[PDB]
Amino acid sequence: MYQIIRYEGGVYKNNILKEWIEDVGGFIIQEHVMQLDVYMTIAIPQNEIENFKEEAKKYKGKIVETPLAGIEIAIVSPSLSRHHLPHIACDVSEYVRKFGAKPNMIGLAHGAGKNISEIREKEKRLIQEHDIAIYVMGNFESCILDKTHLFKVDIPLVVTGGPETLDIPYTYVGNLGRRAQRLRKGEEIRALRQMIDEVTKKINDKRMELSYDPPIIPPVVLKDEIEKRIDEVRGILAPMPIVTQLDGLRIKMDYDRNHEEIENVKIGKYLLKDIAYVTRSEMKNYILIKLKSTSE
Amino acid sequence: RKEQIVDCRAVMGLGEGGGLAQRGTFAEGLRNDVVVVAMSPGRRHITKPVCEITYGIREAGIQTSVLVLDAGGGIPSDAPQGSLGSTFGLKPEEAKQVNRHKLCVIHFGNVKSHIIYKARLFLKYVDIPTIIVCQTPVDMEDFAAIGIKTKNVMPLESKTEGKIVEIITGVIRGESAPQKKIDEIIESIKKHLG
Amino acid sequence: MDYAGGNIASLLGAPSMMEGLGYALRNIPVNHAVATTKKNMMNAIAFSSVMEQTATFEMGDAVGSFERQHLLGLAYQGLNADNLVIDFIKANAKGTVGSVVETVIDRAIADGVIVVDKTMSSGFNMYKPADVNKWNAYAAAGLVAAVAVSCGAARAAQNVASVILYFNDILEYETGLPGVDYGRSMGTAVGFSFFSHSIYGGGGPGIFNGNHVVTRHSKGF
Amino acid sequence: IEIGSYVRYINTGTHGTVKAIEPKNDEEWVLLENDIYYRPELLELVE
Amino acid sequence: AYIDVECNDEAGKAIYERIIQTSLEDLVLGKSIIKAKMICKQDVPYFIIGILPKSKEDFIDRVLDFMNRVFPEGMRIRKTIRDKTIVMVASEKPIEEEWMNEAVKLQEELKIFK
Amino acid sequence: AYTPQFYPGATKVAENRRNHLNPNYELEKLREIPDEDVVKIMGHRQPGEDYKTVHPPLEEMDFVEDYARDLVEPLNGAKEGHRVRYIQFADSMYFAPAQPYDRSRSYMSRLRGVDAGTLSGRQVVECRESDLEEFSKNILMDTELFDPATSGMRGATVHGHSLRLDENGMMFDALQRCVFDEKTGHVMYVKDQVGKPLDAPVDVGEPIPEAKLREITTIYRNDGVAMRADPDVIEVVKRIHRARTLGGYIPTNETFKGL
Amino acid sequence: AIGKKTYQVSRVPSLVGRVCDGGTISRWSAMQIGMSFITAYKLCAGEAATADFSYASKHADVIQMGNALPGRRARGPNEPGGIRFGILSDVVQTTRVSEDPVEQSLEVVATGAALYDQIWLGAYMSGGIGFTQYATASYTDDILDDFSYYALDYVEKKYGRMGTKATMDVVEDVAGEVTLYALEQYDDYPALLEDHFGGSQRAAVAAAASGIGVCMATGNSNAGVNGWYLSQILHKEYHSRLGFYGYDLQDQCGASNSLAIRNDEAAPLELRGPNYPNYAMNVGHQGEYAGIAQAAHSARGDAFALNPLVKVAFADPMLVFDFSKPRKEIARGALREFEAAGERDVILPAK
Amino acid sequence: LYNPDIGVPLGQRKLMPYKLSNTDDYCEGDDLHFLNNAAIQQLWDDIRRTVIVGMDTAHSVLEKRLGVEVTPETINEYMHTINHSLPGGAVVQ
Amino acid sequence: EKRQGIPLYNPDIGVPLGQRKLMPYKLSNTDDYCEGDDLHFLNNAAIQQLWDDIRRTVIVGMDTAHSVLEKRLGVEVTPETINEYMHTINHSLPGGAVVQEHMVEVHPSLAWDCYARIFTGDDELADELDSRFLIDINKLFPEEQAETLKAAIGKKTYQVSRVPSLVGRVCDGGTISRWSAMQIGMSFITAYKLCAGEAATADFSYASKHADVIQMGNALPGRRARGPNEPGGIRFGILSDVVQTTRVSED
Amino acid sequence: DAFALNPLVKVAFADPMLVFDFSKPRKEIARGALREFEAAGERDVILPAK
Ligand code: F43
Ligand code: F43
Ligand SMILES: C[C@H](OP(=O)(O)O)[C@H](NC(=O)/C=C\CCCCSSCCS(=O)(=O)O)C(=O)O
Repeated sequence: MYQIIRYEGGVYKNNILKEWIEDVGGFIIQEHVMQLDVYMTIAIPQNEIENFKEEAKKYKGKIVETPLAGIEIAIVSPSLSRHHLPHIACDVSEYVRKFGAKPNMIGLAHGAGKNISEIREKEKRLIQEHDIAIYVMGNFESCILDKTHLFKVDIPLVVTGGPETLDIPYTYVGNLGRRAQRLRKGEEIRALRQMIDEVTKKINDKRMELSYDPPIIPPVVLKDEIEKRIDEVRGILAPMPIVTQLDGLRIKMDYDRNHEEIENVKIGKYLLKDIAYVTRSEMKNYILIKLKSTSE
Repeated sequence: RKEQIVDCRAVMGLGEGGGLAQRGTFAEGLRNDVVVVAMSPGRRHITKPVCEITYGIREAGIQTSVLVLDAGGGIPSDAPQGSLGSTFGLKPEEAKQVNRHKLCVIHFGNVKSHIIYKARLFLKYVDIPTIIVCQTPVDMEDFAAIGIKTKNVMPLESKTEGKIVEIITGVIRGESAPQKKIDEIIESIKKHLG
Repeated sequence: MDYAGGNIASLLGAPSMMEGLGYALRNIPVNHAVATTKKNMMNAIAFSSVMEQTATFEMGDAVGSFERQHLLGLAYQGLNADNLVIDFIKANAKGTVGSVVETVIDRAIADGVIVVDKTMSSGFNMYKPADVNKWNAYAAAGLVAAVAVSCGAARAAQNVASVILYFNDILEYETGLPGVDYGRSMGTAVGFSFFSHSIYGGGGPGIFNGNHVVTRHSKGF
Repeated sequence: IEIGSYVRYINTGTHGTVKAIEPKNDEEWVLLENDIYYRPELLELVE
Repeated sequence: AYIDVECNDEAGKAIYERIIQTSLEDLVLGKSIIKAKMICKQDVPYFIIGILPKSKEDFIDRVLDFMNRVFPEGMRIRKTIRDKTIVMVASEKPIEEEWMNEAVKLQEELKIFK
Repeated sequence: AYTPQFYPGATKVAENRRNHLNPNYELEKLREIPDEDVVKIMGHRQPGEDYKTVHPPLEEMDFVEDYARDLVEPLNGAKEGHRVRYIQFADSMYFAPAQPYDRSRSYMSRLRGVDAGTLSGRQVVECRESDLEEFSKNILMDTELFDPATSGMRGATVHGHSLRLDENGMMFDALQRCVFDEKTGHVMYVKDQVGKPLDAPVDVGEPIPEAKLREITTIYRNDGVAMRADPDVIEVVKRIHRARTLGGYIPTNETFKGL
Repeated sequence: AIGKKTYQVSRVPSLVGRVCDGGTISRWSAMQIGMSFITAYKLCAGEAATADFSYASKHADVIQMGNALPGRRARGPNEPGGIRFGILSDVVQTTRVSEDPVEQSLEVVATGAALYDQIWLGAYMSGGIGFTQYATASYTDDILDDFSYYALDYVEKKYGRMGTKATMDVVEDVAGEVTLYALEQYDDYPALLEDHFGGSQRAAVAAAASGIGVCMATGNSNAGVNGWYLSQILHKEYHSRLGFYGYDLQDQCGASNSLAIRNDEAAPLELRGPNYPNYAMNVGHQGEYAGIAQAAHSARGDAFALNPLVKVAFADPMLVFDFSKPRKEIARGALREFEAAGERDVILPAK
Repeated sequence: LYNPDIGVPLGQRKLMPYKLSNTDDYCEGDDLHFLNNAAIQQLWDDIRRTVIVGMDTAHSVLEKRLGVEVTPETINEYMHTINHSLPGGAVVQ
Repeated sequence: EKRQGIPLYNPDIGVPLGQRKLMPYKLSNTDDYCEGDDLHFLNNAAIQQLWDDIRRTVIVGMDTAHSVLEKRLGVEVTPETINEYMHTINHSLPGGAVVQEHMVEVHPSLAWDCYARIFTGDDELADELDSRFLIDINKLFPEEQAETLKAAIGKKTYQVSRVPSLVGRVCDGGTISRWSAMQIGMSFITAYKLCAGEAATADFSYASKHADVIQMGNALPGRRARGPNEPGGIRFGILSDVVQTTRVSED
Repeated sequence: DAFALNPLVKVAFADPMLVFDFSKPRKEIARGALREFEAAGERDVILPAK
């Protein structure tokens, strides 16, 4: 019911539009002001889509439909060296960001090589803490075929590689290998769009699976309630202080100093600890929230 | 050899065929050791002189954060006879994000008189030791002439709470940094970090 | 091919160093004309106008249907025909450039030079010239008088470009009538503006001469 | 190096006279005419 | 600079050709090098890059930086031979003598390139 | 005599342009900035100290006898002999009350001995310092020709005339000479027109509301008043263009019969 | 147009024009033509007929891209100040590969901008930064493309491509309508206004569209520049701003000089160039003047504008720069994938 | 609350890449400068180095002053010669 | 590869070359030999750079500019201000734009040969100036030659602008004076914070870039039509002063 | 004599920062003949390497 889109307008009279969003029950997930234009990721009710479009065209704003602005993606580069980091991996990450998703760069400790490659259990569980994982692999068929054990997680998976067609038992998008240039050619943009299409399809299937048995509370309004109650959320220096996952949240505080405050949050008439799995995150000792469904 | 995880930014880059970073954005490298400060998301600063230093630090085994300044171009307003062209400045949130790191690497430009006041304003709010990476040879004494703390040339009246720990010269904006400059940066970071 | 480091000089430059063919007589700068006339206003105006219009005769510009307009321009701008320049200056001793424009329009209406063309819906009765060349001469005399009034108020010679430019602009959008030299005076005023008011500029208004690419566009106006 | 001596900076060549020596943080520092501390290893004695 | 890649992977050939071109452009090395030939053996992981320079130690450092840029991540055990033609073999395993013989073969075939 | 019309048109924009051009129209004042505050924002001289001179007074200097030159009364700053200073303004395209060519035309129609210059994002008037300060306070700053949000007294770095307004409705400033004080709702100049900081910030007043800005602006806009709603101005522009063309072709009465 | 005549196109190396100036080229071609004539026909190595060959190849039968500019301009031939607008229109080869007249005019606009504003005004008579954003405003986004396509649509809806004879009324109607549309689009879209932040850029784009529309209505180049000048003075009353002070010199004297018959003022726009006295100072006019000159003949579907020999010579596939698609070539050069001539790497040590 | 050390961001649009009209290529503004663009330099180079000479008076001089007949075989031989001589090859001397 | 079959160089046609011995060429007072083709100016980069360095040189005096700054503009001119101006012009001359990141600039490695230098016959100004961009007459010339040159120059200050070579490659020789004048004016209005919209700035522009400009060559008229800084305009004495053998030799 | 026609030209071309040093013109023409002269004006950073 809460469609999440991106608004690109100006800072002039933007506070009035924010007041309109607050009046109609919308929530501003992300705000960023560059110089005079503001990018606003807003979740509004589905019955106010046309009213918000009329409001945005009143202020000469732009509505961008972002299909991935409710999830977080782990991008698993083999390392953070010059071979994979400064191009392709940021191109994949920024293309993922262009459709609203919040990415995380996962640089494996021993992800390089053909037969000396290995994946740690800590890195594995950090990958499973996300909603979907994208692997940025190389440009040789035998190298990736002898590297299947890296893609061993019970998470939706999209593998990007140099060869056009690969015979791995996973979803594969070709023509995206190891490069040293910014992805700007037509084939590269087409392959990036293909990878976006596959991750969109997997996210839609997982959304339908979650919609078979809905949770007690949606993650967006749970994030809104946490920002309303917890007053230390405005002091977080992280990029996204609360990351809206597909069926939960990732609050970027210390787990040891804040889990008793997070669990004892009354939403509606329920306590959070009885309705969510507040657990320690592998990412910088953060707080990870996993929502229960209405069955329990 | 250990895992390296970066908290990526939440904002998309500059259009389709442009830069990947965005102005006024911070990307946390989890464990906070070295932060690399870029003046702008433009081609003069992003991926040609900054992400190269970033991958050199990440290849050395040190976790790296990249912060793009919201207003990194120009000279500060406390420059003599005011500012011109554009006003350089630092946000309190940007200073707080820098101050949680063990060391800072900042990339400056060409004119000697611009770099000294830019570093003075930057170190008025940053209290960790920083390394200045520029192109023209600036001596590590002209910063002390305007009251900047410095490892070798201290001022009598220090107007900054942060110390310039190394000056590295020969890195041009918008150009590929050679391996020798990266090696000098890595050696300085290793000698002044642990 | 010039006399650069020598000690021999003439009022005219080398004929191979002209902006265009027949441009030899537009080589005397403003300062030479002012110093020759011993800083006298009307005599310097007469000198500059005589040289400029004789040059337009030399260029072949004042040939056929343009000869009457150039003769009228010379007579009314440089030689004070019918005391127009002195009358406008006397009428605008305390005035501004807009008051000079008003007095010029009043004089041209009273002399029958311009008549009402038509009245629009929002008032603003349009004006058309009953004598086109005489209207150009009246506007040129008023241009000289406006420059004299503004630069005698300021007692500074830096105002010439703005006075010519906005005299022509105010006159055009006040009457619907063409300015002096049908916009060439305004274009040359824009040239004077960018030549004497910027780091892209060079020198002051005293070195203005018609044999320069900046100032060649107006044919002696 | 003492007060009244003539010293120069090797990196740039700034001429000045020594004002005082003020140790701090168990380290030697030299104060010059321009009220700027210097390091003795970066200073040399000229005549 | 003449660039060719010897590999049995159709996409990998073009991608590594673009990689070599980008690494030559980034270090401004495209005019100081006559030929750049890379042999890609990926079934047994070992890669050979041969450089034929035009006609100091800074140039050799730039060429070594170029090899570091082009060579893949896991191929960390490297050994180079320089007799006015710079050829380096990179592998994740210790370098075998057959790979060095192929390196000398590439060096000799690059020596007579004209 | 001749009753001077000033500008064609029936719209509010043409009426505002006529009002600006009219020297007998009293511009409505909207703020009180003191003379020393205007001097401080101008940044040319310290308030309270004497004006610097470029030449002796006109009585002291001896000139040649010129009947035509002596007919014109000089300015007071020219009589005493003062340096020629400037005041520069930037005007936003988003309904600023004054616009650069309108500013130049009104200055040259209303003020004596001024030097007006018009750029796309800049407008400067030069005069003797005392007279320049007088009409800067009386006309340029306190009246409806100035809005502290959509206009600004700025030299040096000028940019933002074509950019969108900020969150407070002010024009973009790269040097930030004037800031918004939300506690009083007023715009305060923290720097002078060239960029050095002021020791005491000076209140230039509060931003004009947008509804008044629609009525008092002199620019044509699609979201405001367009020239398609003012066909009289377009007809006058086309007549001026045709008259220029016919005069440049052959300047005779018979060729102007097709006007 | 050519007739039963034979012509030779001599393309000297780019290194020659880089070490030396533009006046070197005709002399280089002349000596090599004379040398090849005396050794291919087994003539004497120096006689009176050799002087006849030299005189022919130096003047009698030579065709220069640009005239020499002696005196104040102090420049030699084959300099961008001597290239007329019709010559540069014939240099661009979009006419023979496309039937869209707006596209043919706009590629000439892009080529004229990149030549006149970026090189001849950017460095030849200025320095440093030059005029990049002044010239790229005419060929970066489709703002000028949208304006010119609106001009073509408005002309074809009420006049046709050659449905009217060049009179004053059609110039006023077309130029005023296109100027009003372009300024309304600037008002309606803040992205368009922030892209063309300088007023000179906006004025040049709107006036270029108006002149192109008048040319697509009448087929007359001088009516096209007349529409350009009307658009400039209507922009000045719309926005109460035109450009930097110094921009509108030629725009003020333009209407008078567009259809003039006086010696210093009259010239057809195909025969006009950067050495035209009004046009010899200011950025934002010349490249769009070349496009208006092209659009005069694109409405007629002409094979060439001023010189057929230049069109055939620049239709050569062996040229390094592809003149059929100048904007695509500029894009290729901006992305470091254009192979340029005139380099000297075989005579230089390895760095 | 007014802090003069915050700074003013400037040129957000000018950091975004420039499209090219009727193409699909996005480029930086710094790469559109004529000094940084090899294609604009080659565009001026190709115009500068082009000279068109009519070879009809030369054929008349060959035919009626020297008595040398001009055939397409001789024209082909001349073209072969001038494609060697125009770059700077030696034909006599 | 490139020409797709079009013949370029055909040694078989034309003169049969090499009928006599093609001798090598020594170079006088040097112990090295080369072929005659290496001495061709198109094949010799040193001759091309010899002309490039002369073409890209403009000498401008800064004494009327300093006098206008001190008196008419009311701005003090100190050696520190001259050092600041020299830093500004050294950044701005190749392609630079001072504190304007939005401005399009030339790639710095594309103009590595560009320098802005200063020299003066005033000795105390010379030792008070930075030696980074100073042409020191005393240490580059013998004592009698330095005294003679300081006496001939006087107590005046001059700046040498070395426009980058690529500017002379793309454009002509008359480009150099306009490039140097434009960058000198921009650096003067940037380093000294002056208004660029008043008539005093026009007078200062004349004093700074049109008052004491020394060009390498003059423009040529007629059928030899060329701009300044072309080798036909270089006088024999100017070229004699270009060569510096009196500095290092007494023969 | 220290100079011939212009003292300012003599001092200006004594600059050590010139790529072509005019102290020994015969020696550098030898260096350009042996392909060991590093000239300026090369567009190597804006051109493809292939
Ligand atoms: C910064 C200056 C100072 C000056 O003397 N000229 C400048 C700067 C100068 C320098 C910039 C380099 C530098 O270091 O200064 C150069 C390159 C001069 C030249 N050689 O052509 C230039 N401008 Ni200007 N200049 C431009 C422009 C503009 C627009 C900017 C409009 C706005 O409101 O932002 C306005 C003119 C106008 O008002 O119409 C403008 C003004 C100004 N321009 C005023 C403004 C401040 C002043 O009052 O002193 N430029 C533009 O409109 C775009 C093209 C651009 C030119 C370079 C390019 O084409 O790439 C550049 C052209
Ligand atoms: C065809 C000409 C007519 C003309 O205008 N130039 C020629 C040829 C021309 C061509 C040579 C083309 C080629 O390589 O085949 C060029 C290079 C001019 C040019 N840019 O095309 C040239 N001579 Ni000439 N030319 C030269 C010379 C000379 C001396 C040769 C002396 C002798 O042994 O007889 C004689 C003059 C004489 O009458 O004495 C001479 C003549 C001639 N020279 C006579 C007849 C040649 C013949 O052998 O049939 N050159 C020389 O004296 C040396 C320098 C040499 C120049 C090239 C260089 O510097 O390397 C060359 C310069
Ligand atoms: C190039 C032209 O000469 P030409 O057209 O005959 O070659 C040359 N023009 C100039 O020198 C003059 C002014 C050019 C500067 C305009 C740059 S526009 S950016 C700032 C302009 S402004 O803000 O002050 O209005 C001349 O010498 O007349």
